[PDB]
Amino acid sequence: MPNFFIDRPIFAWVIAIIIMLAGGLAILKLPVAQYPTIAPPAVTISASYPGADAKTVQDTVTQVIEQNMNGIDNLMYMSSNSDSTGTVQITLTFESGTDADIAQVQVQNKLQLAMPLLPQEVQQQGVSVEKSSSSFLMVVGVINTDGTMTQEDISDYVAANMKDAISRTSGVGDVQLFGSQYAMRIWMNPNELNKFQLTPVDVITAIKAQNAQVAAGQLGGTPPVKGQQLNASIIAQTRLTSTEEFGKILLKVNQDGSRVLLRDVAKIELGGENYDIIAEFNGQPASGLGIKLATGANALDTAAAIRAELAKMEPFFPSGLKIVYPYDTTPFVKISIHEVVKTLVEAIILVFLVMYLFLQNFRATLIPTIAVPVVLLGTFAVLAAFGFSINTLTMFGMVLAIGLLVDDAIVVVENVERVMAEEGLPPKEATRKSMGQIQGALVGIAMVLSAVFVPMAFFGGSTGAIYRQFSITIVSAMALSVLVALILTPALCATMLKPIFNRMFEKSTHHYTDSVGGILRSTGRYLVLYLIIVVGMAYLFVRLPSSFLPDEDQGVFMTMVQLPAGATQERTQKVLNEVTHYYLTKEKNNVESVFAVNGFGFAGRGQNTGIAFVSLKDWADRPGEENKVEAITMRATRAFSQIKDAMVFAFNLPAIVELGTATGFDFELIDQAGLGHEKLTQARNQLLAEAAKHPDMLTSVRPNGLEDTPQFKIDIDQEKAQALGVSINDINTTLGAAWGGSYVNDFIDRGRVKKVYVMSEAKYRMLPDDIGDWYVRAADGQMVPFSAFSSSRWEYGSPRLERYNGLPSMEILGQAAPGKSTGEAMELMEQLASKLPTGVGYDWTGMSYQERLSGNQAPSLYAISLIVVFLCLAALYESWSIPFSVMLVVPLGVIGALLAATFRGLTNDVYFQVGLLTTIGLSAKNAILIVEFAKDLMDKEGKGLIEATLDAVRMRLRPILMTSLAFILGVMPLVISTGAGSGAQNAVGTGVMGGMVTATVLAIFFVPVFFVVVRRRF
Amino acid sequence: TDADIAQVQVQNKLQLAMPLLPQEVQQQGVSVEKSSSSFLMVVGVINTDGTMTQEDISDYVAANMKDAISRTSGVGDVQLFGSQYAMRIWMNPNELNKFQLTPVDVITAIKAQNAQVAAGQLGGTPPVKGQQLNASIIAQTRLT
Amino acid sequence: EDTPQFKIDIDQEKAQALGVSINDINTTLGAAWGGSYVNDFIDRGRVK
Amino acid sequence: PGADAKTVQDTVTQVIEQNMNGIDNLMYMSSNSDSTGTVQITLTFESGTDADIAQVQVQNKLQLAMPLLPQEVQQQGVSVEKSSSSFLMVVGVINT
Amino acid sequence: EDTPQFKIDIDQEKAQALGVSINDINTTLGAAWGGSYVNDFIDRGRVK
Amino acid sequence: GIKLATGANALDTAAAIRAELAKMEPFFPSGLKIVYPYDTTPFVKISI
Amino acid sequence: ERLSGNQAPSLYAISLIVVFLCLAALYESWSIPFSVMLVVPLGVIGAL
Repeated sequence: MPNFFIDRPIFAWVIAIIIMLAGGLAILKLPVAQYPTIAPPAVTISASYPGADAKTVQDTVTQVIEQNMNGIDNLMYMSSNSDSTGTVQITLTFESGTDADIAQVQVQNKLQLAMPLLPQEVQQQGVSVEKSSSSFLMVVGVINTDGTMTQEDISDYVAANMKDAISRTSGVGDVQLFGSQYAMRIWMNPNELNKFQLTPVDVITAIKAQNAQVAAGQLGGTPPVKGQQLNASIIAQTRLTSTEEFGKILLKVNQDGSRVLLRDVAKIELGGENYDIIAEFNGQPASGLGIKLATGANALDTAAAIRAELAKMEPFFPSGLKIVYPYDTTPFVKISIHEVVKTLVEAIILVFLVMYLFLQNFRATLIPTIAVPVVLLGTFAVLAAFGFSINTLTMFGMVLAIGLLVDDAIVVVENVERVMAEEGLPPKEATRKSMGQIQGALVGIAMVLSAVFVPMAFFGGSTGAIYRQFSITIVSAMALSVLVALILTPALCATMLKPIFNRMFEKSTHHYTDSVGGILRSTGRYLVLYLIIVVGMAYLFVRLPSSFLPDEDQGVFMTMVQLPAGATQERTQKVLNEVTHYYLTKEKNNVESVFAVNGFGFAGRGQNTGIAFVSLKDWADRPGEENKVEAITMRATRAFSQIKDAMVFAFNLPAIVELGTATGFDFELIDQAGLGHEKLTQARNQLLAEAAKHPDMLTSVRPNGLEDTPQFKIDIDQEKAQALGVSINDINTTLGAAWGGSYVNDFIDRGRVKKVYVMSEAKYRMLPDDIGDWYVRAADGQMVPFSAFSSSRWEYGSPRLERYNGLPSMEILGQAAPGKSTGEAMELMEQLASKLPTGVGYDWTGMSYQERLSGNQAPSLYAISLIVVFLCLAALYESWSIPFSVMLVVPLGVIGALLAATFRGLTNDVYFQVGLLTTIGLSAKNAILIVEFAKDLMDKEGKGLIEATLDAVRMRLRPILMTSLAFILGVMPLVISTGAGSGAQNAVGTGVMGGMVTATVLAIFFVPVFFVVVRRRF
Repeated sequence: TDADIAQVQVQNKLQLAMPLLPQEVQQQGVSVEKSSSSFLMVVGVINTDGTMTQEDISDYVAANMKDAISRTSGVGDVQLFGSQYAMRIWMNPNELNKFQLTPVDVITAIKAQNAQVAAGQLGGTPPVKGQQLNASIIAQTRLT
Repeated sequence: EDTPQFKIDIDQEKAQALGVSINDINTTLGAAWGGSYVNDFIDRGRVK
Repeated sequence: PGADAKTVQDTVTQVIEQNMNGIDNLMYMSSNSDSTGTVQITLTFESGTDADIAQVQVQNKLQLAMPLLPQEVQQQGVSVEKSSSSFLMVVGVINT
Repeated sequence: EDTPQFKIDIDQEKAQALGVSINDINTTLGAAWGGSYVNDFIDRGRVK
Repeated sequence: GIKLATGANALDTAAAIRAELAKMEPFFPSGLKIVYPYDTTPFVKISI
Repeated sequence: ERLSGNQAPSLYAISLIVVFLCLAALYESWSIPFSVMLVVPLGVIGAL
């Protein structure tokens, strides 16, 4: 096939221009993102029943919805949480590859069918079904420095003048609000209700039948009467649109024309729909707007457009209102991708330099300089064929594949040069002879590398996509590389190559051949040495930490504050304020801003939690290892242990926000007999105590829930209520409206529909004794206090009740101890769970579910890959024994990478594994080429298995050294990288360099030995 | 025809007529499912001992077995050969007439005294300045 | 095939004269003879 | 029903229109609300877009706006469906 | 183009003083002018 | 009585159902047992 | 109509490039598909 192109170079140039144009077109139509879709599709039903506890929402909302979630296709599992704030979160996780839209629509259809069974308040609030995806493209905070506007005003302004236009920006899949827009709070005063002989139910009824919209009709409407000449629609009632307009609502007139209005017994104002969460930014009040990227969209773009829109909005803002960005990841991904492109360009330049250093012919060095970029461009086209994007994983896979691209070009060009330098042939004949020499070797190498890399794309689970990205971006690169070795390089070597330090290299080569001959004189020692190397490689591989992905200092981190049970919103403050003060006083030069959010947390949503999104300055302003995120979080968590009130921990965001800590499991106890909640807590405590007796394997085994807290139970005497003439419904409505609020109806503020909330004033619903201030009107206009027909006490109840697959459950988290694989800890956990009281089951969720379901498919995939590689090698050569001489070079390339990983303290993560595979592939390529040359010399020339091998290794030494020096020097910046995004590139570079050094320093002394010892064995 | 799209379209059309149905029909539950006509399989549950009658076995199957099997991928429909437990109030017309009561009164009393009531929280947001307590309030619970 | 059934005519005017209203008549005739799902309850932690 | 164009534009049109933001392959979107109370928020997509997938995308995006809509439309029901813009044929029926 | 419209406004205090509730006035106006849809019936076996 | 969804495979659905039954079996109250009076997929398996 | 008017020149350019490249590949020269690219205006002015 290359011989078809040597005499036909214009065709090769044309079909290379096609590849270049396709790559250029695809670069612009490839999306851009920090990461692909890793987590399996999940749909999160969210419901809100205001004022309820965990038990009420579980019994009336969670169970009803869960019992109607049947008939949905490809459902891995579901887990529901019911909080004491009245919120229900049911997350259904589906199979990987399941269409997210279809799953969401099926879930929402089942929810719509189950809606009539839900309480009226839940239906009024609404139940939202939405897909869960990447955390946030960008968090657009809005602050008011002047302090004139409170947080509610800022949130209302954001909801009015920002969400509508930001959503119109291209690439913005959805937007979220960090606050509650305006909503009219009628603040009931029990003293005036008792005075004016009123009750909250009367207020609710008056507001309902004082603000509604009514259909009216038309003048001259059809059917018309004969002679009609006008037709105008009539208007009857409009919703109130002013505070004093609600103030004038008539509640009662008494008997002497009292004319008591709404404002007499209550305060009418504009406030927030929800007061649970208050957000601040460096102390001053603030708001936010969470932004999510669309499914297909640029990350560098569609984030700069948002900044442009905010800049456009800036002049049209109230005085003192400005925009800040406490969280953004566009600069980080931009810098990482720029570093990757710079690394590729540097690799091309150093290949040019080394190839001129070895081959003094300048015109020969331009052949890869043209060939190498083209393949890269083609790779992008292949991505456009498979619908991939410009991910971090894809660019790092291309970085790893550049080493195979460069040596694939160098080998053929060096062979052409060596042919015309040794035989003095014209460039065309020399190129033809060289392409004849390595005609089938390139195809065999391509098949071997495909068999090595394709099976890694078939791993199942969340980790399957991560491996698939690299597998595709490397297999496509190799498939295009073999073509560009058979197409552009021969034509360039023919039409762009003239006909017709060295001394030290010649002296070393002659000395090298003597060393190889001396080694071949006695091959016994070099086989036991190889066995020792293999044993050491196995020992290092078995004893090595494992990880998912290297956590990187993305420029931000988080601080979590967890006040004890029963803490208030103001107790989280002056503790969340101390964190801000510490960050903006003791770390002024490293921390640019902090975004404190109160009452949000991570385990629950109560008032005793909070989180601060600490955003550091630019990496240019953070010199040294002490100003990095890792070295700052430890100092923060050391300085936060002095707080003896809350429990404050500072940590860094994971590389992937979805799944992390691959060494940890996600065990979950299930109650499969209706034992209850106390018995399930006892079983969980027993399991925790039993697991605390095995510190050698299980470490930090903790529950993922909230322990029981005191609650105020009011029991109403039905007989007393009947005797006193007060209805149970009236009492319940009064209590719920006073102490929990009641979303009554809607109104129109400024052309937007806001809610109208009715709730007691703050000072009258604080202490239990305040219940004595509330009276219920009996049938005969008589007020009875709550102290007459009811009693109250304190009892322990759960603040957050969770269920798994429709059964009560308790989530237990933990990690395997160092030196112990996670699968070795899951078996111990499920052995401990087998001695629990009867009726208590167990199950694995999340990452543990993926690990248990996938099983040990990696050894099977490796076995089938090895079988296919052996078959391809036995095809390329003819004898069944020759392929062993190639398959015995893998440990030589693995041992160096293992040494580098151990010395640098790295971890056996995805990047290290892919780099190990790359080194294995390149070493196998070198062995394939050497043994092919040796076999060809033995066959076509009839040499005696010793001079043939020596000649083959002598003529193969130069390309191997050239490619090793070009590729080691091309990844040195990755190894010595210490800037932004220098944990992923360091991890992917150190292992590759370590493997590649020892895959060529000593493999050149072993492949001839392997070939010789195999040949004189069968 | 694609089954998923057909089900989505027919359910979208059904949602229009859903509000027009009687409240009893809506609260019983209208179900739209894509499934075959013949039974793929039948899983019977029996008791070797005589300690549980037909109702007991049917209730156990409905409560602890039907829910999870109905969610198994590829299962389009599950028909229970029985019915789970429900609080059956067998009225007595003679006794109802003796005390001058009607079934409407019984229904009203059951609705009033078997409700799960949400009663807010102690120290709920927005709190008054200087608050040290925040606990939920338990008004009423469903009978068990 | 066609089957016998019990057609019971409620007289609206006679019901109004007697003082009863035809909402409790229908509610009684339905709840007594055909059952009436009232609300839910919690049996062994499950909604029934 | 009952509300004029101005009233129904802010309570229905202005509530549903902005939610239709992250929908794949959408060229444009035009809504109209008249004094009868009816509204029609059409969504013209890019040519070649799979129609029945865009329909479910619009449906699941609309269901995020139902809580914000007034109760009176809920009993009427919002109908989302693929629509043309011209009559294929008209079948008149007369009485000779 | 823009059309003239008829606006009817009700005095809530006056209506309550005179003994008529808003819940009656609204539905009376709607039924009289808008045309109220009460319920269904059977015409030749079809629900109308 | 379990009926498979349209377009689903019978054999893998039956296998999943049997796996779910095996998972449920340890928590059965003493006395209960599971029988299969209308299993049809064994015929398909035997024919293949 | 506006979209088609906007995208017509790019269509012409890409068609010309494809024809030029395929002719160069087939006829193994760059001057051969350059004496053909000059007769295109002669055939286009006729259509115009």
